[PDB]
Amino acid sequence: MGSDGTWELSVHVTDLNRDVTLRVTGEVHIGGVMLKLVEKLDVKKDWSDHALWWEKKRTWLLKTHWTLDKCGIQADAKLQFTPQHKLLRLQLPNMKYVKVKVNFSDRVFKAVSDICKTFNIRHPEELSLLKKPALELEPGILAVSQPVTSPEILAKMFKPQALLDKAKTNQGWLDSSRSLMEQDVKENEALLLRFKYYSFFDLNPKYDAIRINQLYEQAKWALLLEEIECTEEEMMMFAALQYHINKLSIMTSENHLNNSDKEVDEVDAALSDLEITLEGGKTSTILTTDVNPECLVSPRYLKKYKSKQITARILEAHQNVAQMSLIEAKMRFIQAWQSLPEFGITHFIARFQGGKREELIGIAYNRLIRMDASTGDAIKTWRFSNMKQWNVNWEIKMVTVEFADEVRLSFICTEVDCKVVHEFIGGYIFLSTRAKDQNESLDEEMFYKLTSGW
Repeated sequence: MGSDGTWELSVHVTDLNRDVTLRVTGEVHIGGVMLKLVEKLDVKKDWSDHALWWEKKRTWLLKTHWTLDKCGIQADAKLQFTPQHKLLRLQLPNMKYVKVKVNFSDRVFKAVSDICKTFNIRHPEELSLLKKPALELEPGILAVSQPVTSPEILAKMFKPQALLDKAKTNQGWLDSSRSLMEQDVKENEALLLRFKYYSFFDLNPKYDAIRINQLYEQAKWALLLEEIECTEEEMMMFAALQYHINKLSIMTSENHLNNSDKEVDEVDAALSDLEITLEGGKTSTILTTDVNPECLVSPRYLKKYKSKQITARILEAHQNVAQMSLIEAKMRFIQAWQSLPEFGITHFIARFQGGKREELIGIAYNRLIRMDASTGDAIKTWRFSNMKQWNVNWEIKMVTVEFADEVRLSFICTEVDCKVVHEFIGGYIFLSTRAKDQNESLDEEMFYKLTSGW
């Protein structure tokens, strides 16, 4: 900082790996820096996607009419001039990777909205991006389910986790109110695109073939990898449904589009009623199946039981699903998943009053739960419908939720879990407003003040 009020600002151009220095004052505008930068470099290059980034303060400087002073920029500031759009790999719930070049300066809520728009997935507010602890798009392909490649694959990615370790993964949910650039996400990193909240608004087969498919896939993989538990009976039905879904997905039909439902009798191989005998319903529409349990159930079932027996059990369950349309079957899979005892709870490591060890705070669409970190058993439950407000003490990382009856719930998390938990609470409140909404357009402003307005 010179006596004449001027100083030299250093700017690193990221895709050129050149450093540029400019003499400025506090009254120089952001846009003035940009123009001087482009002028000084003197290169026949398209700069129009480049923006100023301030690493130390983790903030983009996008308002060209603001002075350096207003931005709080002083003599010791090191800036970058960098493309706003950068490569990102998204792993979808169907476990496939899609490459996208997204705006690293947009708030993640907006990025997720734009991603979901181009993938034809309604209600982006239900999904988000999660840090990990390549499919080429074809028309409507994101609606098309595929069976797992081989039982060998499934076995290798089957690595059962203690609940405590599953809970720690939830530290990775991105802050929906900040950009990718601000959250240590690097170019070409892989992030998971996942259904984050377990309240699915207006799941409608007419419009939601891709949405329903990816939700079904999320459920299917959670079950096959035993991230959520079900009974034997339930597993055999999940297996029968996947079998039916897989068969319809790959059998050629009269339908010209992937983004659409498929009836059993529309399948090219389907036999019409009365075709084999004037006695309809005497023999099934699909006369032959090739049920093989090896890709239909979790590998634990294979260890436990002979495949002959599992085959028989799946065929028994299959009798109930043989007439379902493709999307009907996916919906029934999702509904069975929704009915599971542990469905829809997101767990965080937390400490509670009286506790001698780490426990879990469970968050569901309608309730908060104090839970045992080893068994996952509910110790105590508080209902969102009674919630008045909550507090976060950022110094001791304590969340305090105030209910009617002057009931109070307090718990302590890591700093990162506090931020994630806070957004989950605001987020579920935001989702609960959708039924009454007379506007019907996504209300991102209400989401933003519910999760980062204070």
